[PDB]
Amino acid sequence: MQIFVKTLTGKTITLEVEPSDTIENVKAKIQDKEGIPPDQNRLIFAGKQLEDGRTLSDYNIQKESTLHLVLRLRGG
Repeated sequence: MQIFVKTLTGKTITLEVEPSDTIENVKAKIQDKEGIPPDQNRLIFAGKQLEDGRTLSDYNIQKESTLHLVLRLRGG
């Protein structure tokens, strides 16, 4: 079970996860392959905003899925 994630730089990531992997783990894995702190970053899938406490199956995320990474800023 691997997934893909599109960063705000336009890069594509590839990671090994499981149907019972929490968003907290999946969001840590992305920091290992790209330099992104847990600031100005939030994981999204098909527009469904994701956060910690839940797992891939709760959010109904299947294998070889492509997720998005987004932020919010008022100083620009």
